[PDB]
Amino acid sequence: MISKDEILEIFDKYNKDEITIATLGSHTSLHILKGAKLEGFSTVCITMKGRDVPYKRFKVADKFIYVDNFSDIKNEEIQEKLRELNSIVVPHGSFIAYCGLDNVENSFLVPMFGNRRILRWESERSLEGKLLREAGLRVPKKYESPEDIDGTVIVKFPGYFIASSTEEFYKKAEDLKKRGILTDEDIANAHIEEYVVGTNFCIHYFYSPLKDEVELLGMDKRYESNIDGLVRIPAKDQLEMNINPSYVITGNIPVVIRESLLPQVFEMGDKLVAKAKELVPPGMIGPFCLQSLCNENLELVVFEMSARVDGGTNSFMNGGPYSFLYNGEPLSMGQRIAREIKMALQLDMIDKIIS
Amino acid sequence: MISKDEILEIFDKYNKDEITIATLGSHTSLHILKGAKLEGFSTVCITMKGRDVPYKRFKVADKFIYVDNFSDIKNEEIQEKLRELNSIVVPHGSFIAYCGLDNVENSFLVPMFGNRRILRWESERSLEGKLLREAGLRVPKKYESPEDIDGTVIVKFPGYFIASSTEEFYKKAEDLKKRGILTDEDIANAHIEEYVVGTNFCIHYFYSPLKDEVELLGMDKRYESNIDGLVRIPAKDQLEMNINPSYVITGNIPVVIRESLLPQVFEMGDKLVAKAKELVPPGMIGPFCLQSLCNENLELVVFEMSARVDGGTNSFMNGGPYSFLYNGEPLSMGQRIAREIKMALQLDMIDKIIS
Amino acid sequence: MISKDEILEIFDKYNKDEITIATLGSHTSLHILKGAKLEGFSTVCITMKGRDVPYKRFKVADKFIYVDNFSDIKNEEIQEKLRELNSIVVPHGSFIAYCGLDNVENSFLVPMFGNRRILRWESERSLEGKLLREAGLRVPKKYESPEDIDGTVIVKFPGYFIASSTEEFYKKAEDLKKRGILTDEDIANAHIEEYVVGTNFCIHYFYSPLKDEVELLGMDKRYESNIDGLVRIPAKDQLEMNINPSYVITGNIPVVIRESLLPQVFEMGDKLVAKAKELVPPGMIGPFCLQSLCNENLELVVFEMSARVDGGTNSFMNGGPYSFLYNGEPLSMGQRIAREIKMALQLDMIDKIIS
Amino acid sequence: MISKDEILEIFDKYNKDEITIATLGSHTSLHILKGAKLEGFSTVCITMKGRDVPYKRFKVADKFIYVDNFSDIKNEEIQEKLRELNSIVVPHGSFIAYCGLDNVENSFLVPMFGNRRILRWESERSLEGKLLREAGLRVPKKYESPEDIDGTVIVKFPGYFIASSTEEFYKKAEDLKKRGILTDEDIANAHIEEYVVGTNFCIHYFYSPLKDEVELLGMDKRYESNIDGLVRIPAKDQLEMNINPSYVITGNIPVVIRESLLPQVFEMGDKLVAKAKELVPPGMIGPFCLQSLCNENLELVVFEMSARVDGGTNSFMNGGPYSFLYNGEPLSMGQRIAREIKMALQLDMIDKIIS
Amino acid sequence: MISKDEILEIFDKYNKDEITIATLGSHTSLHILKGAKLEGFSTVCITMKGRDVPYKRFKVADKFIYVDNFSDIKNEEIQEKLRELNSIVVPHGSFIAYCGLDNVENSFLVPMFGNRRILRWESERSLEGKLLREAGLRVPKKYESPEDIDGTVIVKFPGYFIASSTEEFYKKAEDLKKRGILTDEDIANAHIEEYVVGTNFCIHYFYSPLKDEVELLGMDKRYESNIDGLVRIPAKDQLEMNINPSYVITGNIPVVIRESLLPQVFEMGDKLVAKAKELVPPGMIGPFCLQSLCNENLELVVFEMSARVDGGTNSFMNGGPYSFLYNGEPLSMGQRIAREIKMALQLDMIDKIIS
Ligand SMILES: Nc1ncnc2c1ncn2[C@@H]1O[C@H](COP(=O)(O)O)[C@@H](O)[C@H]1O
Ligand SMILES: Nc1ncnc2c1ncn2[C@@H]1O[C@H](COP(=O)(O)O)[C@@H](O)[C@H]1O
Ligand SMILES: Nc1ncnc2c1ncn2[C@@H]1O[C@H](COP(=O)(O)O)[C@@H](O)[C@H]1O
Ligand SMILES: Nc1ncnc2c1ncn2[C@@H]1O[C@H](COP(=O)(O)O)[C@@H](O)[C@H]1O
Ligand SMILES: Nc1ncnc2c1ncn2[C@@H]1O[C@H](COP(=O)(O)O)[C@@H](O)[C@H]1O
Ligand SMILES: Nc1ncnc2c1ncn2[C@@H]1O[C@H](COP(=O)(O)O)[C@@H](O)[C@H]1O
Ligand SMILES: Nc1ncnc2c1ncn2[C@@H]1O[C@H](COP(=O)(O)O)[C@@H](O)[C@H]1O
Ligand SMILES: Nc1ncnc2c1ncn2[C@@H]1O[C@H](COP(=O)(O)O)[C@@H](O)[C@H]1O
Ligand SMILES: Nc1ncnc2c1ncn2[C@@H]1O[C@H](COP(=O)(O)O)[C@@H](O)[C@H]1O
Ligand SMILES: Nc1ncnc2c1ncn2[C@@H]1O[C@H](COP(=O)(O)O)[C@@H](O)[C@H]1O
Ligand SMILES: [Cl-]
Ligand SMILES: [Cl-]
Ligand SMILES: [Cl-]
Ligand SMILES: [Cl-]
Ligand SMILES: [Cl-]
Ligand SMILES: [Cl-]
Ligand SMILES: [Cl-]
Ligand SMILES: [Cl-]
Ligand SMILES: [Cl-]
Ligand SMILES: [Cl-]
Repeated sequence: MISKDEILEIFDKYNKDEITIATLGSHTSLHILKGAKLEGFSTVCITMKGRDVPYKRFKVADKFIYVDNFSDIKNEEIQEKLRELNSIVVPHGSFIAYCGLDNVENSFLVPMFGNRRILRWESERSLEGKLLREAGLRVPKKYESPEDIDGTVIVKFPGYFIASSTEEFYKKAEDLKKRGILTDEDIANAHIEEYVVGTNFCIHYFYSPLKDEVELLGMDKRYESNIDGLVRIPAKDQLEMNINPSYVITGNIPVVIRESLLPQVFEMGDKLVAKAKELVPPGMIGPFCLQSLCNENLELVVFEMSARVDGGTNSFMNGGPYSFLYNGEPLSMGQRIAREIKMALQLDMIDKIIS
Repeated sequence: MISKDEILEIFDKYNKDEITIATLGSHTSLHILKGAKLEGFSTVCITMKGRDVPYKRFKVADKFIYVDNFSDIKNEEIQEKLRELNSIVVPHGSFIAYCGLDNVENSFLVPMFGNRRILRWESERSLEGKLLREAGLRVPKKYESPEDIDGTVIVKFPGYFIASSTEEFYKKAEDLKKRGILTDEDIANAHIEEYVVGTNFCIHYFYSPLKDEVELLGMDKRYESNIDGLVRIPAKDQLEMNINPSYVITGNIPVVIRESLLPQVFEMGDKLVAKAKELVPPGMIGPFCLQSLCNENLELVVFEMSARVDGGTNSFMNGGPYSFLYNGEPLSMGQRIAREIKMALQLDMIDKIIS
Repeated sequence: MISKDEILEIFDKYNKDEITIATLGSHTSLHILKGAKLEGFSTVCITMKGRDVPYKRFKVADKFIYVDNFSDIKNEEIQEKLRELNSIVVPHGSFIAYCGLDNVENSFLVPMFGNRRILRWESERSLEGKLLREAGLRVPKKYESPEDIDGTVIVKFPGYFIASSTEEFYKKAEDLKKRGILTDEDIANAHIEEYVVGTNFCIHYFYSPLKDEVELLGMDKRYESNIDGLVRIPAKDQLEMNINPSYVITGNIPVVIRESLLPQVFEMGDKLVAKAKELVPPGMIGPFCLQSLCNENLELVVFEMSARVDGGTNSFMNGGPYSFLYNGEPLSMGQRIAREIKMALQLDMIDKIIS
Repeated sequence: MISKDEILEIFDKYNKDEITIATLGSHTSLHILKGAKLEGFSTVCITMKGRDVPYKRFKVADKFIYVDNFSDIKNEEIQEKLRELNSIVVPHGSFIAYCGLDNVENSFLVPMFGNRRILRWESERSLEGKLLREAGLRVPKKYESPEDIDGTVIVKFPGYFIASSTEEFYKKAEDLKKRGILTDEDIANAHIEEYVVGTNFCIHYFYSPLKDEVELLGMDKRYESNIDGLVRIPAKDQLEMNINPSYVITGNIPVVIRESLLPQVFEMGDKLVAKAKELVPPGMIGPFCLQSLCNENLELVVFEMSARVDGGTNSFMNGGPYSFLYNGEPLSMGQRIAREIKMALQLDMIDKIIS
Repeated sequence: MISKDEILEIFDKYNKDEITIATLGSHTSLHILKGAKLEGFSTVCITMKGRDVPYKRFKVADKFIYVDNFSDIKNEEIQEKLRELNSIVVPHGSFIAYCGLDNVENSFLVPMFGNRRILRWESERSLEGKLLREAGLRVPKKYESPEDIDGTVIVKFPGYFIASSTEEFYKKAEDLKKRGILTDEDIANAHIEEYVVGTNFCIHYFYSPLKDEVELLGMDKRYESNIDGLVRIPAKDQLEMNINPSYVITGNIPVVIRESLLPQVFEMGDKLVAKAKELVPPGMIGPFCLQSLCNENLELVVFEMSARVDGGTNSFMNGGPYSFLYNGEPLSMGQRIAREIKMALQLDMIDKIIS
C-alpha cells in the first residue's frame, strides 16, 4: 500500500546534509555499515542486548537503536527515531523477517534503498518462478506430485530430502513424519523439483538505475549443515549411519567462475532485470543474487534468487576478485550500495533508488 | 618455424613509446588486462559480439578488435591490427585453442610474452610427461593397458571414469560407448593412470628471466562439474542413481598450503624450470602452473601442468595470501606479467621475455 | 619453571630502540614476519639449509639464524644470538615442537609473545578439555571405552578411524594394527568421542591485554588428506576400494560464518578468555583459535583449540573479510601480533604481553 | 574553576560506544573533522548561516549545531546538545575567542581535548614569556620603554611598527595615532622587543600523554598582509609610497628545516613540555606550536607559542614531509588528535587527555 | 685511490640476503632511511648522543652505530661495523664533510651508492665550473678581479656580499674585515660572479644506470638566513639599519616550474649527464641537483650543483608533484635511491651503482 510519493515526502522533510544509512544488526550488516562509513556516511544499527557485540567490536556503527526484540522494529517508535536521524534503511533477509513483509510493504514508513514492491516476488515461490521463467532463465524442472517423479528430485517445504522414485518419496516423508520434523500439512504442500547435479555459484549482481547497468560484484558457494558435513563422511561409514541430510545455511566460501561463462552470467542478470522492469516497476534496484548450479554442459540453472542483498556477499567484505576490477579497490556490496546512495544524493536522483 | 630474430625484427619496427598489451577476451584476460592497466599500459582485447560485455562492464580494455568468430584471430588481418597497435600478446589457454597451436608456432607473426616453443610441451601428454619425469617430479603411475590395472585408476581420453579392475574398465567403457559419449577410437587410445587420493593444489609460479628466479604467486583448487556436485549427494542416494562422474572445469576456489611444504613447492618449480631450460631453450618464461594432489604422506603429485597462465589465477585477481608478501599489494598474475614486460622495456631486455 | 621476573630482567638489558621480532621459519612465519615488517620491525628468521628458500624469495626476513636442524633452537647458543638481537620470539606450532615444550617452559630464556604457561594447556587433552568444559563451551561427547559406543564416533590416538558400534571399533583397530599403522599401545589409550556432523569453522581470535578485548580476526576450514580426497570419489567407486581415511592437515580454505551466529562466536571467545584468566594467569594472550563444527541446530561444537597462533591464519595473510572491518586494511594475524608488540613498547606495557 | 573530576563525571554519563568529536567550524576545523572521520569518529560542527558552506561541501561534518552567532557557543543550550551527542570538544584559536576564555575555564561544561588550564598561559604575554623563559628557550630581547631602544625593534599592541631609535618610535606612534589606528591607551601599554631577522618556522608538535613523547608533525611559515605584499614592491617604489606595514595572518606556506637543526627542534619541545608539567599540571596535552625565527647563527628564537592547535597545521591537511615518516601516511594534526582520542578510549586512559 | 674492484670484492664477502642501507644521521637521512624501509631494507644510522632523537622518534632506523663525534666515521672501527652489517652507504653533504673527502676517496672501505670519484667535482669550483661549462649549461658570468666589475655581482668566499662597482667591493670587503668576519686571506681569493636576478629552482634529478635515464624527482627553493628575513623588512626601515646580508641555508620551500620549461629542465640534466660520463666515468650515478635561477628571459642559470643527494629533497619526503607522476605514489628521493639498490640486487647489476 505504501506509496512512492508518500515516501518521497517523508524524505523531503529530511535534512539532506545529514543523511545516514541504517540497517538491522544481522545478516549482511557488517559490510553494509562498513561500506557506508567508507563512503562518508554516519551509520545507524538496530540491535539488541546479547546481539550487539559484533557491531561494537568491529566499530562499524555510530549510533545504536536498541530494541527489546528485533520484532519491535515494526513499532512506530523505532520508525520515528529512524526518521529523526535522516536514515535511509538498507533492507536485507533478517530485517524483512523480523519486521514482517506485510509491515514492510505498507506499515514501515522509513525511506528504503531498493524497489520495495519487489521484495514480495522473492518471498513467493510462484512469483519467483514466474519471474525467472518469464525472464528466460533455466530453472529446475518442477513436479506436480510424487507420482510424477521419474528421476532424482529434491523436495522442499516452506526439512529437506532427496528421492529417486515415488516409493522413496513416501518412505522418506514417513520417516520425517514419525521423527517429528514434518507435520502432515507440510507434506501436503511439498515442492518437488529436479535435483540439479553441479557446481554452486551464488552470483551477486548490482543494478544501477543511475548508470542503467547490471554489474557483477562477486560469487560464493553455500556452506550448509548438516549436508556438507554428511558428505565428508566416507561412503562405507555413511551406510552404517541412520542420518538424513539437512541444508541449513551456516556460511559461505569464495569461488570464481570459468571466464568463458561470464557472457552467460551477465545475460542472466540483464534478462532478469529487463523482465522485472515490466513485471514490478521500476524493477530490480541495487543488489540481487542468482543462486545457481552449473551442470556438466556448462549451463547455469537457477534454483533460487534474492531481490535484495544476499548473505553470500559476506564472503567478500574485504573485496573480491570481481569487485576489484572496476577501480582496484577492496569493494564490498555494502560499499557499492552506499556509493549509489551517495551519487544519487549528489545528482539529485534519490527518486531512482528509494521507495 | 617462427624464428626469434623474425620476432625481434617485428618488434623493432614497434614504437617503443606506445607498447600495448593484447590478449583474447577469455580464459584469464580480465586480470591480464586489469594488471596491464595497473602497470601503465594501454590494453587491447580481441573479442566478439555476444562475448564482449564482461570486458566492457569491467572497463578493462581500451581498444577492442572485434572478430567474427575467435577462430579469425589467426587471420593475417588481425595480426596486422595488432602490429600497428604495438601490442605484445599474452598467450593463454583459450587463445591457443581458437588460434590453433600450429598457427601459433609458425603462422602468428605478433610478438608474444613467454617461450613460444614450449607451448607444444604442455599440449602433448608425452612431452609433458617427459618434462615432469625428467625434471624429477612425482607423477601418477602410468598403465599401458586395461590388463595392467591393479588398483584404483582414472582413465582419460583427449569423458572420464574410475576403475578398480580390468573388468570394471570394460564395463564402464561399454557404458560410455552405448551412451554415445565415447567412440571406439577414443577408448583405443585410453590413457590410464594411478588415481591419486588427496588434496588439490594448483600452484601458480612465475619465472622471471630478469631476476632469474622462480616466484610463488598463488594457489587454487578446481571446482568441477558434475563431480563436485555428484559427491555432495549422500552415499545412500548416490547408490540409487545411475550417474557417471564428469570433470568439467567450471571454476576455482582459493587454498593455502601447509607452510612446512613450501620448500617442496619451490623445489618443484626450480626443478621444472632447470629442466625446461635444457629441453626447450630458453625454458619456462613467466607464468606456469603445477596441478598437483597432496597425498597423506605430504607428497605433492603432479597430474597436469601449464606452460603459460592457468585459469586458476582468476581466484586471486584482487591479489592473494602469497602475492601479498612481496610488497603488501593486491598483486594478480596478470599484473605480475605486465610488470615484467614493463621492467624489460625499461632495462632494454625485451629479448629475455618475448618470442 | 621460567619466571616472569626472570624474563622481564632479560628484556631490560634489551636495547629498547632496536626491538626485533623473531620466529622459526615454518608454520605461520610468513605473515608473522611480513606483519612485523609492515609494523616497522626488523625481523629474525630461524631457518636451515633446504628449508630457507620461501623466506628468501618472499623477502620477509632481515636476519637469518641458520641451525643444523630445527631441534638446535633449544641450544643456548641460539638463545644468545636472539638476546643479542633484542628479539621478542613469536611462538607457533612448529616452534614448540622442534624446541620441545619442556625446553620452552623452563630452558628457553628468550622473551616470548603470549602467556608461556598456557602453551601446556593446549598440549594436553585433559587440560584442554578441562578448560573448554569449565569455560562453558560445547564439546564432543566423550567415551570411556569401546563398549560405551552408541552412535558414530571418531577415534584419535596421540592414525584415525570412524566407528558406529563396539564391534566396528575392534575390526578397524585390528585393521590398523595388522597394517602397521597402530601398535597395541596406541589403541590402549584410544580417545573416543562423538562424531560431530557439520560445517568446519576454525575461528581465529586475538585477545588484547592492552585493550582488554577479544577480537575476531578470521576463519578457515581445514583441507585434510586423504579424507578430502577420499570423499571426492563417487560412492560406488569408494565401495570398490579398500581405503581408510586419514586426517593429515595439508592446507586451508577461507570461509565466513552466517552473521547471526557472531554473537555466539564472540561469547565463545569471551568465555574461554574469562576462564583461562582464572585457570592459567594472566590467561589467553594474543592469538587463539577455536576449531569447531556447526551442527544443523546452528550450534558450534569445539573439538580442538590452540593457545597461540593457528596454521589457518595463513588463509588470510593478505587480510580477510573480518580483519578488514576494523580499519579497511589487509590485516593478517601476524600484523595484529606485531601491532600489539608495537603499542606495548610505546605505552610501556610490555609486561602485559611477554613471558 | 572547572574541576577535572567535574569533567570526568560528565564524561562518565557518556555513552562510551558513541563518542563523537566536536569543534567550531573555523580556524583548523577542516582537518580536525576530516582527521576524526578518518579515525572512525562521527563529527559535530558548530556553525552558522553564511559560514557553513565550506563544511558542507567538504563533507567533513556529520551533524551540525547551528548557532545565531558563534558567541552563542557559551550558551548552556549548546553545551547540552554537545553532551547529548557524547562529544569531546577539540579547542582551537577561534573557539576560545568566540566562547571567551573565562567561559572556557569555568562556564563550559563539555569535555575538552587538552589541558584546559594551560589555555590561559598562551593568552597572557607574561605567562607565555614566563614559560618560554623558564623552559630555557631563546626569546626576543624585551624593552621596558621607548628610551631603552638601542637597535631595530618591533612594537606590538594587544597595529604594528618597526623602530630603530627612541625618536622613530614616537614619530611612528604619532602617525598611527593621527590616522586613527591606535588610541593613546594602546601606546601606553606598547610591547617593545628585539626585531629578530631570520627565517620563519612555525613548528607544530604533539605531546602524547599515552606515549609520554613529544612528536614533530610539521612546519609552516606565515603569509601576512600587508607586509608580504609590501616587501614584494621594489625598494625604489616603496620609498615613493606612504605605507605602513601590517601583520595580519592571511595564510600559510610549507617549509622544512635543515635536518641538522632537528636536535635543537626536539629539545625545544622537550624543554617546553618538561617546564609546563611543573607550572601548569599536567602540562602540554596534544598539539602545540613554537613560532620561531632562525637567525644567521642557526638559532631558533621563539616570539610566540600556542598551547593548542595552531592555524598553520592547515598547510599539511593532506599530510606533510614530517607527518609522513611515522607510517608513510597523509597524516594531519587533526587526525593525530583523533587518534589519541581513539587510543585513550581503547586503553581506558581518557583521563590523560581530557579536562 | 680506492679501486672499483677493491670495492666489488668487499661487497662479494657480503651476505647478499641481508643487504642493509646505511647513512649518517643528518642532512637528508630521514627520507634516505624512510625510503629504504619502504623498499624492504633494514637500515643503519650513524648517530651520536644529543643528535639521535629525531631518528629515534621518527622510527626510521633499525640499528644505530653511535660515534663519539661524527668525525669518527672515518675510523676503521666504524668501517668494520658497517661491513659486518652488509651495509651499502648512501653519501650526502654532511657525511662527506664529517668523514673528509680525502678519507672518502681512498680511506673509506665501505660500499657506497653512486660514483665515488665524482664527489670531488662538486667540491672544487674549478671542476664544477669546468663540468657545467663543458656540459653546455648557462652559468653566471665570472670576474677575475674587483676591477672587472661592471654590473651587480655577488662575491663568495670558501660571508657574502653584493657589489655594483669596484669601489663598493672594497668598501664592503673592508667592512667585513673590520668586523671580524673575513680575514685578508679570504678576500685574497674572493670569487666574483654575475648576480643573477630571478626565481630559484633547485632541480632534483636521478640518473638511473639500470634504465639509462635521467628522471625529474622534484624542486625546491632555498630559505636562507639572514637574507630572507632581511628582505622581509620594509625598504624604509632597512635603510635605517646597519645590516649585511648572509646566505645561510636554514630550510626549503616547494615550488613547481612552468610546464613549458620542462624540455629545458630535462635537456640540462641530459647534457650534464652526457658530459660527466666523459669527464668522470661512469659519470653521474643516482641523485643530482642543479641549483638555478630563472631570469626574465625564461632561461635557467646554474650557480651551483651537487653530485649526490641535495638537502632540498627534504621538501618532498612525503612525495611531491613530480615524483607522483610515475606511479601515483608518495615517492621521495630516499626511496628512489633504495629502489635502485633493490632492482640492482635483483638483476645482478650492483656494479652499475656502487663504488
Ligand atoms: N534444484 C536443486 N538441485 C540440487 N540442490 C538443490 C536444489 N535446490 C536447492 N538445493 C540445495 O538446497 C539448498 C537449500 O535450497 P533453497 O532452500 O532452495 O535455497 C541449496 O543451497 C542447494 O544447495
Ligand atoms: N550467509 C548466508 N548465505 C546465504 N543465505 C543466508 C545467509 N545468512 C542468512 N541467509 C538467509 O537469510 C535468512 C535470515 O537470516 P538469519 O537472520 O541469519 O536467520 C535465512 O533464512 C537465510 O535463508
Ligand atoms: N591422477 C589423478 N588422480 C586423481 N584425480 C585426477 C587425476 N588426474 C586428474 N584428476 C582429476 O580430473 C580432473 C581433470 O584432470 P585433467 O583433465 O588431467 O586436468 C583434475 O582436475 C582432477 O580433479
Ligand atoms: N578456471 C579455469 N581453471 C582451470 N582450467 C581452465 C579454467 N578455464 C579454462 N581452463 C582451461 O583452458 C581451456 C580453454 O578454456 P575455455 O575457453 O574457457 O574453454 C579449457 O579446456 C580448460 O582446460
Ligand atoms: N568430534 C569430531 N567430529 C567430527 N570430526 C572430527 C572431530 N574431531 C576431529 N575431527 C576431524 O579430524 C581432524 C583432525 O582432528 P584433530 O586431530 O582433533 O585436530 C579435524 O580437523 C576434523 O576434521
Ligand atoms: N595450515 C595448518 N592448519 C592447521 N594446523 C596446522 C597447519 N600447519 C600446521 N598445523 C599444526 O601445527 C603442527 C606443526 O606443523 P608442521 O611443522 O607443519 O608439521 C602440525 O602438527 C599441525 O597440527
Ligand atoms: N621579535 C620579532 N622579530 C621580527 N618579527 C616579528 C617578531 N615578532 C613578531 N614578528 C612578526 O609579526 C608577526 C605577528 O607577530 P605576533 O603578533 O607576535 O604573532 C609574526 O608572525 C612575525 O612575522
Ligand atoms: N592560518 C593561521 N595561521 C596562524 N594563525 C592563525 C591562522 N588562523 C587563525 N590564526 C590565529 O587564530 C585567531 C583566530 O582566528 P580567526 O577566527 O580566523 O580570526 C587569529 O587571531 C590568529 O591569531
Ligand atoms: N650568481 C648568483 N646570483 C644571485 N644569487 C646567488 C648567486 N649565487 C648564489 N646566490 C645566492 O647565494 C646563496 C648561496 O650560494 P652558494 O653558496 O653558491 O650555494 C644561493 O642559494 C643563492 O640564493
Ligand atoms: N636543506 C638544505 N638545503 C640545501 N643545502 C643544504 C641543506 N642542508 C644542508 N645543506 C648543505 O650541506 C652542507 C652540510 O649540512 P649540515 O651538516 O646541515 O651543515 C651544508 O654546508 C649545506 O651547504
Ligand atoms: Cl547480493
Ligand atoms: Cl540471503
Ligand atoms: Cl599460472
Ligand atoms: Cl588453464
Ligand atoms: Cl589463531
Ligand atoms: Cl596450528
Ligand atoms: Cl599545532
Ligand atoms: Cl593559531
Ligand atoms: Cl638531489
Ligand atoms: Cl646539499
